[PDB]
Amino acid sequence: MRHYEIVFMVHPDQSEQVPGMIERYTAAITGAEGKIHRLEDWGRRQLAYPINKLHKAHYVLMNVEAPQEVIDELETTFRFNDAVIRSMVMRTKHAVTEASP
Amino acid sequence: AVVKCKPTSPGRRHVVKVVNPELHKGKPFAPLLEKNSKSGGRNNNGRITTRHIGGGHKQAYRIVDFKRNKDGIPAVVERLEYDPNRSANIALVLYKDGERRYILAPKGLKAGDQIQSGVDAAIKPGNTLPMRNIPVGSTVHNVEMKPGKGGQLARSAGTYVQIVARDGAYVTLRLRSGEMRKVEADCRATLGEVGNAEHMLRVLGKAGAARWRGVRPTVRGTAMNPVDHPHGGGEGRNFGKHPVTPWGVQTKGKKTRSNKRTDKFIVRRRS
Amino acid sequence: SLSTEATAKIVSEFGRDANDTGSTEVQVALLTAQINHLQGHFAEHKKDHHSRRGLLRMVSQRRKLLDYLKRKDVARYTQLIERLGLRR
Amino acid sequence: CRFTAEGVQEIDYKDIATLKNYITESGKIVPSRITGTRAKYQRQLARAIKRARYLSLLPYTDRH
Amino acid sequence: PVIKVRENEPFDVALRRFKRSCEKAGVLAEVRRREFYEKPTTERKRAKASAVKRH
Amino acid sequence: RKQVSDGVAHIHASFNNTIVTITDRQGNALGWATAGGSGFRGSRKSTPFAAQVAAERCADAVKEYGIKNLEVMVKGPGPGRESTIRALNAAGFRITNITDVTPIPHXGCRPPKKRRV
RNA sequence: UGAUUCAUGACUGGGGUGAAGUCGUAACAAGGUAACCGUAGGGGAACCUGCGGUUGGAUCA
RNA sequence: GUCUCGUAGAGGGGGGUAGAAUUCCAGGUGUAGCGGUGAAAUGCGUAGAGAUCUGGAGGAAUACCGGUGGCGAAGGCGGCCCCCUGGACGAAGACUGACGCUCAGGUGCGAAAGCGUGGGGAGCAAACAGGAUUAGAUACCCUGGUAGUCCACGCCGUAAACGAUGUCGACUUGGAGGUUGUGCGCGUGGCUUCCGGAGCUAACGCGUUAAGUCGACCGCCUGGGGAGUACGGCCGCA
RNA sequence: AAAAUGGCAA
Ligand SMILES: [K+]
Ligand SMILES: [K+]
Ligand SMILES: [K+]
Ligand SMILES: [K+]
Ligand SMILES: [K+]
Ligand SMILES: [K+]
Ligand SMILES: [K+]
Ligand SMILES: [K+]
Ligand SMILES: [K+]
Ligand SMILES: [K+]
Ligand SMILES: [K+]
Ligand SMILES: [Mg+2]
Ligand SMILES: [Mg+2]
Ligand SMILES: [Mg+2]
Ligand SMILES: [Mg+2]
Ligand SMILES: [Mg+2]
Ligand SMILES: [Mg+2]
Ligand SMILES: [Mg+2]
Ligand SMILES: [Mg+2]
Ligand SMILES: [Mg+2]
Ligand SMILES: [Mg+2]
Ligand SMILES: [Mg+2]
Ligand SMILES: [Mg+2]
Ligand SMILES: [Mg+2]
Ligand SMILES: [Mg+2]
Ligand SMILES: [Mg+2]
Ligand SMILES: [Mg+2]
Ligand SMILES: [Mg+2]
Ligand SMILES: [Mg+2]
Ligand SMILES: [Mg+2]
Ligand SMILES: [Mg+2]
Ligand SMILES: [Mg+2]
Ligand SMILES: [Mg+2]
Ligand SMILES: [Mg+2]
Ligand SMILES: [Mg+2]
Repeated sequence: MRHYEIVFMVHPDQSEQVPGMIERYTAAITGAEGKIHRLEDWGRRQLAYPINKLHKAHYVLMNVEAPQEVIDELETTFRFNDAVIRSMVMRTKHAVTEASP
Repeated sequence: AVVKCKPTSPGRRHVVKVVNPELHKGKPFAPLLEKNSKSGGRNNNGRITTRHIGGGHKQAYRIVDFKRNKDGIPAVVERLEYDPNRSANIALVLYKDGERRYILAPKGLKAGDQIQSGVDAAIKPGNTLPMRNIPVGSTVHNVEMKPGKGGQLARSAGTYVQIVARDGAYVTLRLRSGEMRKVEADCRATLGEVGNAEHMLRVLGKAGAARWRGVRPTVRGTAMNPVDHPHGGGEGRNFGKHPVTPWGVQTKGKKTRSNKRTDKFIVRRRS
Repeated sequence: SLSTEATAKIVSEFGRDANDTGSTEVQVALLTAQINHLQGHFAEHKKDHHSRRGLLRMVSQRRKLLDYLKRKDVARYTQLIERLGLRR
Repeated sequence: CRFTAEGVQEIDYKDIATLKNYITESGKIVPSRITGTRAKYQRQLARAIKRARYLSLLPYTDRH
Repeated sequence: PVIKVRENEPFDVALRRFKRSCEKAGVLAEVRRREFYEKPTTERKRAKASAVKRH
Repeated sequence: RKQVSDGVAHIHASFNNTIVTITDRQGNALGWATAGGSGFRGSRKSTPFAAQVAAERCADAVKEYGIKNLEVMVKGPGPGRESTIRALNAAGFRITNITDVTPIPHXGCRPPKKRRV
């Protein structure tokens, strides 16, 4: 498996769905024998610049170790989910468990 | 695959064939076949109403499912088949309940692939959904113009439509012509492009190959006498008039669209 | 490049010991393993000329090692090419 | 170079407070010569800032 | 270069701050650089010449 | 003739000309003046003085609206960048903000070829 | 019936030489639009223009 | 030369994505100019331009970072993310045991322009048109503008494709830097910039990255024109 | 802004 750091931002009106979204995403990874090394919910934050005419978004950070295939499936889910305005998936050299800044 | 013939005869020199190894070599599925006798371009008054049609090979009609309304039931592609009635290839699909149907074969579709139709279908080539449920910017084909009517747009080999926008009960589509058109969001579309995009690379190579497809020769108006055609006449090659149809309408730029009823749906003409 | 586990397996199969990574047979077996693996890459990426230059170096290096082995010991050479399914 | 003194392995795109020091008011990345940042960290800093810009943690420009 | 005139600040002082901010941003230099296309060969030649002169 | 307390002055400072347009905060134009239209043609048109006069003429053009406070947006590298702003202050408008809005591509499109003179 | 070699042939291509001819002034200075290389298009002519490349470019107060 | 661990990198191929800007389209505000030059004019604008604001479309390129910086055999390679993948370097050991160097012919790669088929087309722009300038102006300057520039695939095979310096190895005073490892402020490796000693060189200069001192192998030269042309051959769609 | 040209001799 490989270590990926995933940051996704959700439309503020769909902030209520975020806890359910997180559980489903974590479930997919754990189902594939992946491990959730870090999970943080930053909550609604002020965007540096407007995205899709939105001035705020709900940020979620997760560090995960998983097969590349499950991560690809997660990226497709983000693409087809209207709530997820933006997402970033980055490979990491090692698992990160320390709290984010 | 596109294959140039070797020039072993003058009629073969320019021939370019599109050869698909995947296409079924056997006979079509008999329950979905109907006869379709030829018209010669003649109507029920027995008059030629479209010129240049006649002869060509005998062809059986394959009943193709343009509606794709068997929702919720997965189907597996058994085989791709040649269809003489259209430029696209067709796929024989088997539903889990044991029903077989033909569909337009999308690009990339192969035997063993699984397809589904309905609101809950996955966004994958060959799947059919209401365009309300299809993401904006998607490439689609076999697009209905009225909900439940059956696909009418983007059915020819290699064609597709783009869903450019969604507003209320209507989606805006970019057609192959380049026209921007509004259609009801409830109208169904199939994900992907129609397959057989190499269709347009074929080169018939000889007069006889057009005859096989039931195309009779076009005689140029200027080669006729005045009594036959506006362009007719002259001692030698002469012209000296604005180009027109055999019936006298200008045929180089004059627009003929006249449908106030459907004008509301046209966002932008092809230009 | 070849994984640590994949490399380690090959060394064991062709080497006298796990320490014997330097043997011609091991070297050729490692080269063959990567060449065969890269065939998939180059089928997908026909215009990856820069990577292919690396492949060609592997092919050349393998050829030189086989030529060395053949003159050094024909019997070892004959066994190796049979095991690796090499024409020569 | 703060990063060299700190002994940070990699500059973090999430660490906006640090990053804000190395961007101008316009939002442009500050040159290493002015900051005194080592080249290796300057490259890491640029990548981090670009990632932060994409996530809208930092502005590309002062007038979005 | 966005300058907000502070309370009890003279216009001239604020204007000088705007000029300074523009110079820091190097807005005018960027505009002059982009007025016409410089071939990469020309760009590389200029950069080398600057480095040699500085040395 | 709706009264607008707060307006935005847009200064288009080009090498050939200066255009001064005073708008409401929403960006609806209220009045405008140019160096070219202010009685300066040819070499005079591209001067700070001509830009100054344009600013004054624009201020006169928007006098009915009774604008008190102006936010200034400056665009372009032309000679009328600063003279216009000083003129607006001299006109008696309170300048709340001064901003440079000159467009800069982050690469963008290939510019025209270099002139050979 | 071919090959090859030599001679010759209306006319035609470019080359060289020769008056202080005719038309310009392309290059050498920043040669007055730096020059040149490859390529492409154009033009009575030297050449001009695009694209990329080189310094075997002058200037810097 | 192989293995183990790690490091830096615009190395390559594929896919996705972001922000800035230009153009276009639609609409709002607004009114007589705009644009352009040495100066003009062509052009655009009362059929409402330019300016300003909002929404949309589309293509191409990635400001700042940025560097006598880095990577690549050369050509070349620059937003960010993922996938596949080549090379280099360092440390401490282990392993193989001369397995090496060069290379006619051969084969592969090879900027830009160009060619073929199918796409795409914002900006730019050969050709072309008009306006200037001029004795003329088939130009330089201006307003426009098509191929092309972009993508896929195939062809072409050339450039001042340059360090005008073939590849590999050994040896021979220094100084100041850059960049990238590593051991314990002092060492020790890789790559790179400037300067300079002996020596070398017609001189200019080169100078441990040699154009010094040697060895291996290859390519090439033999006065200027005529000519890298003719003819023939081979290659190419041209 | 424009700004062309000038036999070979010794
Ligand atoms: K999404
Ligand atoms: K005909
Ligand atoms: K006729
Ligand atoms: K006739
Ligand atoms: K006749
Ligand atoms: K003859
Ligand atoms: K010239
Ligand atoms: K040229
Ligand atoms: K050899
Ligand atoms: K064009
Ligand atoms: K050689
Ligand atoms: Mg017909
Ligand atoms: Mg058919
Ligand atoms: Mg038919
Ligand atoms: Mg015809
Ligand atoms: Mg007749
Ligand atoms: Mg008639
Ligand atoms: Mg006649
Ligand atoms: Mg006539
Ligand atoms: Mg001259
Ligand atoms: Mg000249
Ligand atoms: Mg010159
Ligand atoms: Mg020209
Ligand atoms: Mg790599
Ligand atoms: Mg290098
Ligand atoms: Mg090209
Ligand atoms: Mg082409
Ligand atoms: Mg143009
Ligand atoms: Mg032009
Ligand atoms: Mg050559
Ligand atoms: Mg080069
Ligand atoms: Mg050479
Ligand atoms: Mg060699
Ligand atoms: Mg020296
Ligand atoms: Mg020749």
